[PDB]
Parts: sequence; structure tokens; C-alpha cells
Amino acid sequence: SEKAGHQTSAESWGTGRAVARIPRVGGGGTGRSGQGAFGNMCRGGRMFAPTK
Amino acid sequence: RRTITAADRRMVSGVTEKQYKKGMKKMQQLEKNAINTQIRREIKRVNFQTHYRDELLQ
Amino acid sequence: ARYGATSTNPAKSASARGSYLRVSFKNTRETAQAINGWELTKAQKYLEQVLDHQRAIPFRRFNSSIGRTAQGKEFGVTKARWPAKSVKFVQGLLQNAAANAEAKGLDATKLYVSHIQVNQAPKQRRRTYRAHGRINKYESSPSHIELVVTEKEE
Amino acid sequence: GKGTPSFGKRHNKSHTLCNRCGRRSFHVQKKTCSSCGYPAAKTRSYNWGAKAKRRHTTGTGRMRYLKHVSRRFKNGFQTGSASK
Amino acid sequence: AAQKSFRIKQKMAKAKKQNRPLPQWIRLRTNNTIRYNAKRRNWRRTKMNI
Amino acid sequence: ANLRTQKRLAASVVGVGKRKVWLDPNETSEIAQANSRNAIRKLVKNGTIVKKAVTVHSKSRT
RNA sequence: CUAUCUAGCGAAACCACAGCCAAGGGAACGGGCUUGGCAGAAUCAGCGGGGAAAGAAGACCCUGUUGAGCUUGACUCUAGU
RNA sequence: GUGAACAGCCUCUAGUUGAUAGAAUAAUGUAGAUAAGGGAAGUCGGCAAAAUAGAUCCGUAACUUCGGGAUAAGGAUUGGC
RNA sequence: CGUGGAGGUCAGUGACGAAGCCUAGACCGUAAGGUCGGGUCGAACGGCCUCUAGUGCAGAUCUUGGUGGUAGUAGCAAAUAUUCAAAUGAGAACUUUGAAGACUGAAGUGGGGAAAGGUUCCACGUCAACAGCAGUUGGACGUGGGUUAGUCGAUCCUAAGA
RNA sequence: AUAUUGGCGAGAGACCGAUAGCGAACAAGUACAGUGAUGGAAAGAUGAAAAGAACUUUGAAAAGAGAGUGAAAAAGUACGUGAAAUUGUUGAAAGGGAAGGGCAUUUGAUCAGACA
Ligand SMILES: [Zn+2]
Repeated sequence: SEKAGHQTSAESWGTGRAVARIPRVGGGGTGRSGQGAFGNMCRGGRMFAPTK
Repeated sequence: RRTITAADRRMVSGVTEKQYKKGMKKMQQLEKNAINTQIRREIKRVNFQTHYRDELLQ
Repeated sequence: ARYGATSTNPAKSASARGSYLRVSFKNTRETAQAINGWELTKAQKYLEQVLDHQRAIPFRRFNSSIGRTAQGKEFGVTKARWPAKSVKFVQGLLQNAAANAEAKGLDATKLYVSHIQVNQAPKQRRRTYRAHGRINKYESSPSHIELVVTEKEE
Repeated sequence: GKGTPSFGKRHNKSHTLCNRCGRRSFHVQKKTCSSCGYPAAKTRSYNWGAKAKRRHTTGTGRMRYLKHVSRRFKNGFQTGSASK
Repeated sequence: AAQKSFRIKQKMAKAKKQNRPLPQWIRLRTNNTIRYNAKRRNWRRTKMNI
Repeated sequence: ANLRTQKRLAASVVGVGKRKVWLDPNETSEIAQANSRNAIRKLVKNGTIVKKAVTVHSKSRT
């Protein structure tokens, strides 16, 4: 799916905080808040060169 | 002047007293395992304050 | 009911297994290791004196920063304690193994303990609320206990 | 303080329950639901809220009448009596 | 509250009749994936937003 | 056994506060059947329950 | 009242491996290398030299043919009048 | 009730006796105090603490926008019957 | 050399036990890796000629999950304060009753209320979990009961406004 | 004649096979957070059949030990197989402020082959 992985609004937190610069979900109430995304490395992320 | 009770009403529909005790134990236990899990899976990415001020420049 | 490495026979031996108990592993392992190799009649007397504050328990491995005391001298160590919950939860297994033995037909005057191992159980978990609006785990360290007793031969 | 004290004076709502979507979005002071403008005839739907065009779209619910239209078309909107 | 509407009392009635456990005659059904009530709620943990 | 409700009801009946209701300690098996407010009326006249005295606040020195 | 000892309960920061020193050379100030001095289980309460301790992809400086707030007679434009 | 007083303290009606405890009394701490003679020599600096304190009577300067300054300063007094 | 899949092939292996996993047991290969025995375990999987790819990890302040040393350590020290006997119970420093000692000291630790919460109110049963100790107790768990208005309020009026 | 990631019904795939594939294989746009717009999960497998452990005994009880079912409790609802970190007991070995490793060999353990 061309929208795979990008069904998410996520932006990096940045420096200062001691996590990576990966994009990270924002919110609360669950365990997804803080998880990485928009990446090939991240669980619930896309893949590298999604097969067209 | 009473015939029925909640336990009597549940008598016809399967469960008895001993079986209610037995089922309630395991039900509470499997409700508790989920709390153990959710605590584990939140404890990391709950302490990430969004705009913590870090009161020290000097 | 699979057990640890038993270096004995199943015919003249009876066993016990207390599972998912809410006592501390670090203070139960020492309680078991302090009686491994003993006779029941001279271990149940000792676990009863511990509660009355005589004949403390030696802590050999999980012994960091605890205080010293004189009731360790009979074991050579100088660090000991009286854990009155692990004591109770071991004494409520010695009795059951002795009952199992009495129903198996083994004379309870020469019974000794051959195998006793404490294990690490699933943690039952909570939260404690720290400073600056954050969270950290405040959880338990349960323990399985597993015991075997048998009668001395040549 | 602006934090833990200022979260103490939060006791008067700026939202309440809408009659068209039943969730807490109806702004009392201006009388509009933020998810489907209730005075307005249209429903608030935007093509950038794609994940909001699935929580409130056709098929989310019951389809009391629309579940039967395909069943009626295959037969030709026939009326009257069944058969012998 | 003490002086309230009717809609709120109605929602509270629903949320009171929903605050029971799973009945045990369910678990004996032949293919039952439902071991407990997951949408359980009480007034300490989760405040319902009405 | 447990008598918090009985102590509540006795004070509410007699009018005085919870701290001026004296229950006889020797009659727990009798008091604990008082799950109502009419039996408390029976017990206060039987003497199993007592309205204690107003603590003194003398005014002679003043 | 704590600290300290005990019954119960029971985290966190941090962590390449871990932890005795002098001099030498070396990324020009070593916990490890080299040459020497030495070195005997397990440890408790304090301590605040040290671990270029922890905090945070330097908040001064410089570069980037990266930006923003602002000013003006910089360039090019503009609602209004 | 004391007192000028809904101050501070004690008490009646009413309510509570909940905050994890036990033993011992080491340093270093937090909080609260005292101090011989000297009295800011300490220190950037009287930072901190200390003294005065209420009420009555007497007596109250320079200056002043003539209204104030002013509780100025500086003295004695206070109980019981 | 190896991995997931595909076309051919060994009329391949296999419930008389395939794959996977453990194996300071053995063999081959310089090595990538391959083969065998043993134990476990329970249903599919290999070798050769070829095709194809989402194809091989020690790191990325990598992502998700899980577990450690630190550690039975720091610590559970504000709000004056608790004690005795009995009953219950398996078990009582913490429940109940009684006797004492104290405090909030009427701008209260009282009685009632507006918002807000939503049945926490009350009874009975009960302790696997929460009450950062325990617990027979509980706003906890399980099952039930409970809110009566011609006069109290909304309803009605209008204000700044919409 | 052309277009068609929507809807309804059909058929296939050199596709993914539960950290993958739609976010979601399951009571998922559910639980939950946020005033709100919005954000947004985790979680599949006992076995052929429940035959889900009658009965005795210890314990106050949970549960334990025998028993029994089952082809197997080394399948007991925390249930396919059940790896590693980490961890307990037993066994073996060593150990003066490091441990680990390379070459060579003694001592011990284990393997080897009949060359019958
Ligand atoms: Zn709406």
C-alpha cells in the first residue's frame, strides 16, 4: 500500500532529549506515544523501496 | 417473603458457587496480567515530558 | 511435577513445590541455602529460633550493605538477618513434605533434605510516582520454592 | 505557578455533547461542534483529515436502509407477493 | 452533579449498567475468545468525558 | 465483630454525637443483630446502649 | 526527626571491560601499554581527591552559498490613500 | 475565657486519633535553642539570628507643600490583696 | 558459501517421528559454512541444473519487546500521640467495642452546599489484586437495594451579548 | 471505444505470513490520552475429543503430594514447540589489585581406530 507507514502524523523531537532523531509519535494514553515511525527500521514503519 | 436470589438465578444458567469462585479467580488474574503488561510497555515512553524546563543554566 | 537435578531415588523421597509466592527471592534463597543438607528435626528447630531472634540466617550472596551481627559466627560469616516471611513460607513446605513422607511410609527420624532450589518468578508490578512528574516501576520479586526430602542410608 | 496549581482552576467546561455526533465537541459559547457544525447543514469533512473520513463515514455504523438496497436491486425492486 | 440534565443521567445509567463483569455462562460457549470484560470502567481510573 | 453501622444508627436515633454512644461490651452478640433502627430503640431502653454525659465545662472560675 | 541496626515493602541515574600507584613515550596529563614499586578471601559506616564522573548532539567563537524576529534612504513589490 | 480583637493559647458541642513501625542514641545534616570576656575585629555587604516590642503619663528636633515628620528620639510606670 | 520463494529433477527424506532447538561429543572445508551421533519435540522438508528477490548485521544517542549489575541499596523522617484488656479470626502495632491520653479549638480536622465527579451512598458476602508495611478492614472485589415535590430550582424575564 | 485506490459481486497471484501484511487476522478506528480539532495501540495457536484432573491426605486457605484422564501433563487454561540475555540447585576446575586471548607442552576428562 502506497500509504503504508504514512498513516501517521509524526515529527522528530530533536536534540536535548536523549533519544534518537527518528520521527516519533506524539500524544498519550497508550504505548504508541513516543514510538518511532516513518522509517524502514521502525516497527509499524514502511519498507525500503516499497515494491511498486 | 422471598424465593429467588442472584445465586439462584445464576444456578439455572450453568455456573454454581464453587465454579463462580474458580472462574472469578482466573478472570481477575488474566485481567491483572494485562495491567502488568501495559505498565511494562508504558513505563519507558511515559516519562518523556514535552516541554520540561530543566531549571539550571548556572 | 518436574524438579531440578535430584541426585537421589524417587522411592524413599517425598517432595513439595510452592509456586508464585509473594516473598522475596533474595531473602528466600539464603533461607534455603542455610538449611541445605540438614535433618528436618534440626532445621525446624532452627527456623523457629530465627523468629525469636536467636540463630540468625547467613546472607552469603545477596549481602550488599546490610548490617553485621554476632549470630553469624557459627557459620563463619559476619552478616546475617532474620527474614520472618521466607522463614514462614519455607516452614509451610517442610511440614507438607513431612506429611507427604508420613503418607508414603518413611520414618521421620532420619529424614534429611537433599535438594532445595529457589527460582525467579514473574514480577507483579506497580508504579511509584517520582519527582518532576515522571514514573518508575515499583515491583516485587516473587519466588518458586521446590524441596525434596529423603532418608539417610549408608 | 502555571502548572500543578493552574490545573486546579479547571472546573468549567468549554465543550459538551453534540446531538448529531454525540461526542464532546459542542462549544457552548459559540454553539458549534468542532467535528460536524451542528447549526450548519453540512458535516465538517476535510480531505486532509483522511483518518477522520473513516471514523465518521458510510459503513462506520448500522446502515439500516442502505444494507438492503443491493439486495433489492438484484431482484429488480420487485413488489407484491412472493409466490404460491 | 446534584442539579443536572436528563441526558447526563441517561448516559450515567448506561455506564452503570455496563459496569458489570463478564457472565460465566459465556466462557462455556463452544468457541469463546472472550475471557473477561475489556471495556470495564470505574470512577477511580478512567473518568468518562460527558 | 463490627459495629460501626450500629454506632452510627444509635447516635442518629438518640440525637447526641457518635462519641456519646456507649455500647455495652458484654452484649456484642445481642447488638450485632440490630441491623435496623427500631431495635436500637429497644436496646437504648433496655440499657444495652447509653447516652453518655456531656463533658463538663465549668464557669465558676470565670 | 533522619542517618545507623532490624520485620515488611522496594526504585533510579549510570554502565565498552572494569577498577592499586611513580616515571617514560604517546593525540603533547593512562585504569589497561613499557620498566619498576607492590599485591592475600569476604566486608560495614563515613568521605568527597579521582573516575578529563553523571546531567544535555556547547547556550560564547567560526563555517554553511540554512533560517527567523527586527530596522532602514539596500533590491523588487504591495493593501490603502 | 484571657485580650482591644474572628489575633496567639486553653476549653465545651461535633469529628478525628489517619500518615508503616520497633530498638539504640555515632559522626555529618534539617528544624529549634543557650553561652563565659569582647561585641561586626567575620564578611563583597551586619546575609542570618539577637535586642526593642503592648498600655498609661511626661517629653518629642532638623525640615516642611504648614497637612506632616512622629509610636520621632529619649525616661519612669505596670503584679496581688 | 548461505536465506525466503518459482520452473525442472532424485519414481528423494518422513509419524518405525519431518522442521526447529540444546549439545567445553565426532568428521570435512583455508573460511564463509556443511555433515553425523545423542537428548528434546511433534508434521512437514531437503540435495542437483536453473529463475527471481523486500536475501546474510556487533554497532546507526537505531526501532519494538524482554532482562541485568547498581540493590534487598537510597529510602517509606512535614501535619504534636499514642497505650491497655477483651471479641472475631488461621493470623491483630493498624478491625470492632470498652477504658484511658491527646488534638482540630467555631476564618475548625464540624454541619450543609455551587461547579466537577457519577452511584463512590447503604446492606450482605469476600481477599487473588490496589490501599508504595500488613490487613479479618475499605471510596477495593462480587451481588443487590436506594434519589417520591401544585409551593425547593430548571421551566418564564431580560442584561453585557449571540 | 476511454477513465475508476470509492460501493456490490466474482476469479486469480513466482506477494506478507502475527515486530511482517491495511492501524486492525481477535468484542480495532476498540481500549486509552487530549478542553478540542485530532492522535491511536498491544493482544492469534492446549488437545483428536475436555476426557479441564473423580477420590484420599497435609494445610485456615490458596495450593502441594499421591491417584486418575490422555497417544504426550517434557500439552494442566500462567496451556504447540519453548531459543538468548538473566537466574537457582547439583557436578567439575581455577582464583595474591582484573577476567578474556595467541604459540608450545605436562596433568586430568572425553573422543578416536582396529591396522582382527
Ligand atoms: Zn457534533
